[PDB]
Formats: sequence, structure tokens, C-alpha cells
Amino acid sequence: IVGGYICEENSVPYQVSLNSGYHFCGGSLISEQWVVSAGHCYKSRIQVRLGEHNIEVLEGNEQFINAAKIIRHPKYNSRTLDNDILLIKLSSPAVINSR
Amino acid sequence: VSAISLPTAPPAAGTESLISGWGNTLSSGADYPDELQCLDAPVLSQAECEASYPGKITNNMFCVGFLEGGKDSCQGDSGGPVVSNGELQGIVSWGYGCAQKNRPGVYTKVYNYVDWIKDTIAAN
Ligand SMILES: [Ca+2]
Repeated sequence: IVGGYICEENSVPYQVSLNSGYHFCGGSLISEQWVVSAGHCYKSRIQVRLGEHNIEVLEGNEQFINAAKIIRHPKYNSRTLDNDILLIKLSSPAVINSR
Repeated sequence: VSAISLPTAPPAAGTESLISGWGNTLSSGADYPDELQCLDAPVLSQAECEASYPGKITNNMFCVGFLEGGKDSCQGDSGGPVVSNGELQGIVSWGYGCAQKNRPGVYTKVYNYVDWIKDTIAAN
């Protein structure tokens, strides 16, 4: 994010970090067990990190849940990025701790 | 941690939206933040988006940000949210550089996939 500001900690509770040895993409929690991201973020192995603010420091609210299924849109086009969408099914439901 | 709602209508030009991510915070070079970054940016009109990226904007894409540049998503923000009024309107997708003039961010139009998302969840 260029030209932005530091979000208030945990004020974006649907924001997730996609991690495969390093942070490589963002995503959005859309139900207890499903995350929406970009098709060009496809990787064969993905750990979803929820509840993150500082992604280098363990601060107390992290949930690390590995992806059980990674489903890219079947009409995703790698040249044009048409249909740039991907779904991730978490191996376990995320704990919804925000009301 | 909580879920964001799927959109009930397609994006509307002018709508103030929240974009967030841990992507690069610089146009030149690289500074990857440790703390999550936020940006408030308006949806651009369909004509501004096409005029910015002639022939490259499909029905499944829309533009958010500032034609003057300066404020944009960037490398490492891909896949993250564009949210307004409690709904996920966009997914960070692509663009020409970061915060360059005449080159706003391009985002996946989530509304077009509401049925694909529900169908895929039900089948899995
Ligand atoms: Ca952390």
C-alpha cells in the first residue's frame, strides 16, 4: 500500500496474510472456513494467517490455519488476469472472535 | 477475526473504499511493512478505467484509486480486500507500477462471482 496509513490493530478483522515461507499475498475471510483471494496468488501449499497486525511479531491474536483446498476460478487467464479469483478452504474453521 | 460480507450490487463510481495489505509502500525501490497498511480510495468510473488501460479491462475488473497517483496498492497486496459498506467489492489484482499517474489499481469485481463462490462452497 503506497501512500496509506497504518491500520488500527485488528480494525480489519477479515484481512488475512497468505504465507508460504513468507508473506506473498493478502486475502479476505468470507465465512468461518473459506477465504477469497486472487487467482494469481495460487500456490500448491498455503498457510492462512488470520488476526495479524505485525506479520513479523507474535502479538497474541494470530490464527495460523493451513489451506485444505485451493480452488482457482476455472476460467482464470494467466496472461490477461481475467477471472482473477481463488477460494481457499481452511483445514479448520477460524475462530470468529470479533462481534 | 470475522468474515466480510459478499456484495449485493456491483461497484459504484465514487464509493469510498478501504484497501489494505502488507505490500510494498514505495513506488521506487521497496519497503515492505511489518504492520498492516490501510488506504481510503474511491471507485473510479468504468470510462476512466478503460481510458487508463485501453482494451485490457474486462467486465470482471474495475478500477479504484486516484488518476493523479500517489496512493495505490502494490506488490504484496495482491489478493487482499477492497471494502465498502460492509461488503467485499474488490480483490487486489493488477496495475502499471504503483501510485503512478494515469495508472490506478485494477481489482477483481467480486459481485460477478457471488454465485461461483456460493456454488463452490456448497460443492466442497
Ligand atoms: Ca503477528
